[PDB]
Amino acid sequence: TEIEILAEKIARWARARSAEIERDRRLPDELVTRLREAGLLRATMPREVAAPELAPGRALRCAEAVARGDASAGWCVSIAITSALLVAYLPARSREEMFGGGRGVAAGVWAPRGTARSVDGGVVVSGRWPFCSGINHADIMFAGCFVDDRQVPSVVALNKDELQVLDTWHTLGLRGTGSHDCVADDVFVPADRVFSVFDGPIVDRPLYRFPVFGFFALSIGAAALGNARAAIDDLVELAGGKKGLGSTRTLAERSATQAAAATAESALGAARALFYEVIEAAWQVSHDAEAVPVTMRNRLRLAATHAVRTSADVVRSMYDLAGGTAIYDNAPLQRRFRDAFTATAHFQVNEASRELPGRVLLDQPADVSML
Amino acid sequence: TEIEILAEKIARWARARSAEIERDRRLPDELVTRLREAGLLRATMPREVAAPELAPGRALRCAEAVARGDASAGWCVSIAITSALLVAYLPARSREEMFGGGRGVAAGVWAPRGTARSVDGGVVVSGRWPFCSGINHADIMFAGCFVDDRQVPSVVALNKDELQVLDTWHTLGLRGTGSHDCVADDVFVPADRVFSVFDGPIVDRPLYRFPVFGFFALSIGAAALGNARAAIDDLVELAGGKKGLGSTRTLAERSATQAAAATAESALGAARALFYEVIEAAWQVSHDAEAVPVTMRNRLRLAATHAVRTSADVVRSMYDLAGGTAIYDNAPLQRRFRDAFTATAHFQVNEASRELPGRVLLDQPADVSML
Amino acid sequence: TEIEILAEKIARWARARSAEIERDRRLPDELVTRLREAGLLRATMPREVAAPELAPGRALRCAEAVARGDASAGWCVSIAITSALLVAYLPARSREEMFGGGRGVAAGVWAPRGTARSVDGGVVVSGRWPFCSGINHADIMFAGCFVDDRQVPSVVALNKDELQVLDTWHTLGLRGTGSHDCVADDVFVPADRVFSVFDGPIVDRPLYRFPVFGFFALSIGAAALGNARAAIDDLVELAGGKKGLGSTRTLAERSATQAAAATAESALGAARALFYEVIEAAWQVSHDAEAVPVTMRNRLRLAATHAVRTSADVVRSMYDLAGGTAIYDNAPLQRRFRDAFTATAHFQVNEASRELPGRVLLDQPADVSML
Amino acid sequence: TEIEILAEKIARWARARSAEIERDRRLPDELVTRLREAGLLRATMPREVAAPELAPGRALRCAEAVARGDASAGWCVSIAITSALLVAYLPARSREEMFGGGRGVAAGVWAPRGTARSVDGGVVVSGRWPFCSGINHADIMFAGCFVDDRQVPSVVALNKDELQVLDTWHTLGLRGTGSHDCVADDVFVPADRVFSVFDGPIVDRPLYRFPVFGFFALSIGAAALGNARAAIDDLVELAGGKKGLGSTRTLAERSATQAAAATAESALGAARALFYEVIEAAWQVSHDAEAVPVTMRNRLRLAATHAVRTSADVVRSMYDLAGGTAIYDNAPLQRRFRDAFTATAHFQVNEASRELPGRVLLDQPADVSML
Ligand SMILES: Cc1cc2nc3c(=O)[nH]c(=O)nc-3n(C[C@H](O)[C@H](O)[C@H](O)COP(=O)(O)O)c2cc1C
Ligand SMILES: Cc1cc2nc3c(=O)[nH]c(=O)nc-3n(C[C@H](O)[C@H](O)[C@H](O)COP(=O)(O)O)c2cc1C
Ligand SMILES: Cc1cc2nc3c(=O)[nH]c(=O)nc-3n(C[C@H](O)[C@H](O)[C@H](O)COP(=O)(O)O)c2cc1C
Ligand SMILES: Cc1cc2nc3c(=O)[nH]c(=O)nc-3n(C[C@H](O)[C@H](O)[C@H](O)COP(=O)(O)O)c2cc1C
Repeated sequence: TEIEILAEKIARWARARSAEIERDRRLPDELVTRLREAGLLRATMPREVAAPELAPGRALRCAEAVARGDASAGWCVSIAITSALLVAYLPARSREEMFGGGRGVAAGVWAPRGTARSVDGGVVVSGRWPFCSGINHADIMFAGCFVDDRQVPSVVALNKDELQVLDTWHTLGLRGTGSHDCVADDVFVPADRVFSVFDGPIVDRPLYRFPVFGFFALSIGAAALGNARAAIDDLVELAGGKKGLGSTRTLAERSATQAAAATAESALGAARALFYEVIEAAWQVSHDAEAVPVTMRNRLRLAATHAVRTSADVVRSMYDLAGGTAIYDNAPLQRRFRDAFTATAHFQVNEASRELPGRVLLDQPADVSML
Repeated sequence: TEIEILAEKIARWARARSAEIERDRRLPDELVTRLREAGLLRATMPREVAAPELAPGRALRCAEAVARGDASAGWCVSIAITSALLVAYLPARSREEMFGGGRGVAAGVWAPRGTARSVDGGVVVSGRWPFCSGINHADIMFAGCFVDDRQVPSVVALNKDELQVLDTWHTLGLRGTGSHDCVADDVFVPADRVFSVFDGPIVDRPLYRFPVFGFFALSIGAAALGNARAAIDDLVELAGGKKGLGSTRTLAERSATQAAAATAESALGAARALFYEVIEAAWQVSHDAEAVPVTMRNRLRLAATHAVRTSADVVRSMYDLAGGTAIYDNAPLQRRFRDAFTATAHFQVNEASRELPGRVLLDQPADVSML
Repeated sequence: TEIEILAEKIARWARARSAEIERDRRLPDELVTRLREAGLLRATMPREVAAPELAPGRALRCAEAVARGDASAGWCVSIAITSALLVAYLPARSREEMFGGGRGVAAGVWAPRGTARSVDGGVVVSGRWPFCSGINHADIMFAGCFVDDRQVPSVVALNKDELQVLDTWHTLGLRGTGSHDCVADDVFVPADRVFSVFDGPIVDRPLYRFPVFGFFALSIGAAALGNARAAIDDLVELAGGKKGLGSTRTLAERSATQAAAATAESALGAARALFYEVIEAAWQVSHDAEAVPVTMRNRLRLAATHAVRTSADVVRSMYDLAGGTAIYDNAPLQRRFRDAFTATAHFQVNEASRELPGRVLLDQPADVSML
Repeated sequence: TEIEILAEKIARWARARSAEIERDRRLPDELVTRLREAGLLRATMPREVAAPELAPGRALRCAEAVARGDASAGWCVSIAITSALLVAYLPARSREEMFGGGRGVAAGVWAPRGTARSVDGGVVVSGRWPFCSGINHADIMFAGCFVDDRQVPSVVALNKDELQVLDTWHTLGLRGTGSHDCVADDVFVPADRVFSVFDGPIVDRPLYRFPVFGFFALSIGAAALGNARAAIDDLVELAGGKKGLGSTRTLAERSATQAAAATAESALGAARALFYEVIEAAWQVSHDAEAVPVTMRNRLRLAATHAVRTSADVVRSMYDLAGGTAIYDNAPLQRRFRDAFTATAHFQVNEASRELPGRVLLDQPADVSML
């Protein structure tokens, strides 16, 4: 059966375990198992490592669907399928070592907080990376660093078991993502596990032509969109039956509630429609000879930021409409709200991420290397 | 050639004549002729009357494109292709009398301000209708009215001939729409020119299964969306070279301008994407045996209203960014701003039009006869 | 010596204990003692009971200043000084029994969830009331109920020790307010501990002429306004030295941060200025023969709701500006944000509370008995 | 007779003539006479020229009251009383020649668009200044320029006589302000009529210690605030009796109208309270030995910008609520809306004018010479 069908069954499992996911700040072993068996943690790795090489719009749709069940579970998918793309940047040898025959789930932090000095055979890298989503269930972490004098950063492929995982993920929401800090202490990395994203993939097929920084941003949008849909579902369910003490008209019988529901539904539908429209436009040209153009990359970053922010606006409105119900820890809207306003802090999709795409639109000078 | 190509060429003619359109509060005869030649003022009339019977997504796209050239010209298309749908509600006799062989352009006011007495072979109708967009170049006006005792309103097909057109269209914007008041003074209308929208079309093909009230609302969305895209285009052109003669930065080099352009471009792209998504979903089920369901109709009204409101927000932001430039009558953004904030007053797509679609979403009792 | 000065000092103690306040969901005994010794938990009780009978603007300024140190502690003041007004509604006998000689701290839940049936010399009452802020440190709770089958509700003064306090206050924010649910089970209340707010106070001096429902709503605004000032203070402190990449381009040096700081500072200051302006206008006419008029009462509720919502907007903007800093449990802004978005759920100051003051502004029929 | 009472009487005369003011793009001679006789066009000139030397809060209150009657007439007072301040910067001779014995009304454009070559006796200046509000009824225009090669601009006091007034004020709103372009062509100006605002006033009394750039900005705030109050007045009066055809309600009987009326009224009241709060605080320290500090100047610019932008938001909400009524030229709200969205373009109070006051709030390096 198609992976989208699988994803939508796993969403329902994630929803059933969402209290435990939050409590333990990690996915239960058997939810991870389901996710692994459906191919969703390696969906975007290349064919050579026994992986679906799933088209980006389908993969992002899967992440959105899981996020509707539970934002943290969906985010773990987003990060796993973004990190998975970097498997296509490794020389065949190290790629086969780490992900061959269906093995390897990847985490990844882009911030180049490592310092790598070169030695015979590779480099020695040290550093501390926060926000290592999914590290609890990943084998490998792709981590950013600077090698020697070099001013353009690099990526090293690290084994989790060479790293120290620090218990730092004490957060408003997205608690189940376990995005703890990781520490490398003079870890040796063979040369064939060091690469530069800017040199581009070794596996040169359309999935890896799709803008890689765009995909990362979109994956955060997929998780936020699915979370916001769940929030509208929560409010609609509550509003039919929620009755005042004094004024007995239900929540749903208030014209303001009706206006707000309509406003939120159309704002979310708009953001989601732009999201998949720009993904498909970029997927089509990822099949062409030339690099996907700056114009197209920009459209992906515009839509991803718009999706995360619109999603936060939608969840905030649903939370506010629920009033005193939602302030309590037992209320589902509470967690959607907390998760929505943790997702907005991400650097790829915050308010500041609108400015560079504005520069591109206004035909102003712009460093678009990471667009 | 495709009618969409014709539409974009007519958009550039409308743009070139936009000052005269506004000054005269009417489209120039030559623009009407071009519009008429391309089939755009009758695009959605049935095959029988020598008309394209154009699919709704294509028709609405043409209106959007003309509105990019000039909002008033685009609105005229919008109202002509919405009124044209009612040609499918006329018995074959009156239909061929008024629209046969390629003749007849329609205007239409839905507000049932007419008062109609039954007589032998028809009715005699009186009333005054405002907002008769396009009456300057229409032959026929479909007008709402109540017949005798009835609580459900009806529609009469009137010849502009029998009508007193009053000079009342002195407005902030959409001046070229000439949406004057029309008066009927004891006008006899034969019975085969009286019908009820609620009894459904006579021509029972998919274009006329498409929700007719939803089409009306969307047509205003189309005009607003096209006008908003022109406003962004105006700002981007202005900001390239506007330097405040007090600082060392053009307008385009200010971080705030960049953020605002990106916010507006993504908000518009999202509204447009939703607009055409729901039209295509409704278009598909318009081919099915059953009437298009309330759920589908609701999405069209949700997206129509979101498109007009978002469009206004977008134009307001571009107007504001342009500062002291835009306050002057010679500035293109001034007119986009005036037009955008005339379009928002329309009853199908104002803030109040969110409430009923909200009642539908919260599964509350709702009169959805005109959804 | 001046109670405003004491409020400031107690604010800084509340801030030093804010982690413990949150952890324990109650104020530490020693902070309660400070608050008691300053007169802040009884500041608005009549002078007959050895209380300051403090003017409403001074009392509300004290609540706001405590809230700046810690929102929950300030909220406790707000609810204490609002409930304390009802001491003026008790017959002199029961008033000296419960509050004589400086004794008694009051809590109060207005919702008439109680059912009371008249028996001999009084009533017996049962019910469950949520949101009993401060019950951990109050002796008396004023609880709303319906007596027999009257349609206008009454208030019973209950001893906390006759109630069952359920552990239900598990919430996004305002954790230290310990606003648990309280249950009465066939509690007997003597008749001179039963009254109706609508019959007016026994102590007929200006403080008790000041609109009582207005005071309650304003007390929520005072806590939200103080929390919001602390959020801005938190962001300004952080923004000076939050450096991005791996070196210097601080958060404070971004145009958007500057524009956002300015927007928030003027919005808060505007809300605060309207808050104290309407309090002082109402204070003056509370000295006149007639009841404070509906027009004045209305201005109080408009200002209170504006203060709470604007405060939430401010805190949300400061939280967002702080990005990945604020998602972590050790960040001050996280708690301001959680607290700000618990305060907004309160029924006196939520978005729905705009509608009735709107009806008064539009001179529409309105039931203003609880304005 | 107190000047605030004269102002509020003159407001009703301006109201009665507002159609003529807009048609002619100038105040009628009879209105100018009333204004001149009340002392409002010279209210802030020093005592030595037979002027009230009116405290700034009283002056700005008068400007706000006139703007409520008609925004353009209020704007004319705003500009006259801001320009009048510069009479305190002239040496005693030419103050006497230009303004002595109660003569002289001043206009003023701060933009240093003039180029002044020094000669014997003074300078020769040429330039073209847009936005010369009130030039139609002013005798003198203070205009910005650079003298020789200085980097700090200067001000010349020009007689309208020696200027070409060009007919360029064709604008969305504020039409009555006749803020035309003025051209100086090799105009000789005695050294006596050349000064730098930065050297400070010659008349060193509190009114001229009050921040002069702050006063200019606030004066635009006063006009925008008065205009916004009139827009709410317009709406409330319309909404009592506006019933649609099938609305089963008036506009006032809709929940959304009520909530919006209350939102707009509190937002305006908040902006107005902050406005006069910071004026009074700045007025107090204008009596102290030192210059008014930067933190105080900053608060005036914050409040000024918040007043103009909030006023625009208020007028847009009232316009939108009025729906199809307000689109027509005969609708009072239409002109309030056009005027409100003309005033927002002013450089002292646009969105960009939030950035410098943000830099002061975040204690960032800032050029505060024109704050
Ligand atoms: C819940 C959450 C999870 C995140 N996960 C990642 C991740 O797996 N990889 C990554 O490069 N960034 C992730 N980020 C964003 C990073 O915070 C970012 O690299 C950086 O620390 C932003 O802070 P700065 O202003 O100091 O540059 C995540 C953010 C959030 C809020
Ligand atoms: C109606 C109106 C009247 C104005 N009057 C004046 C004036 O009398 N003196 C002045 O220095 N600026 C005045 N301005 C300010 C200009 O509009 C504003 O500076 C301009 O939009 C910004 O120009 P810049 O980009 O070159 O800095 C006025 C603005 C408006 C909208
Ligand atoms: C943190 C918090 C504390 C509150 N404290 C009180 C209180 O001490 N007394 C009171 O009448 N309401 C208080 N409220 C308001 C009540 O929460 C509100 O009346 C109740 O939830 C409405 O319930 P309903 O929707 O079932 O009618 C508080 C609200 C919050 C969010
Ligand atoms: C520029 C403009 C053109 C319009 N044209 C039409 C039209 O051709 N047919 C129609 O039924 N409504 C049209 N409307 C909608 C009207 O705003 C609305 O039907 C009516 O004015 C108000 O009815 P009421 O009395 O119930 O408020 C138009 C609105 C605008 C702003």
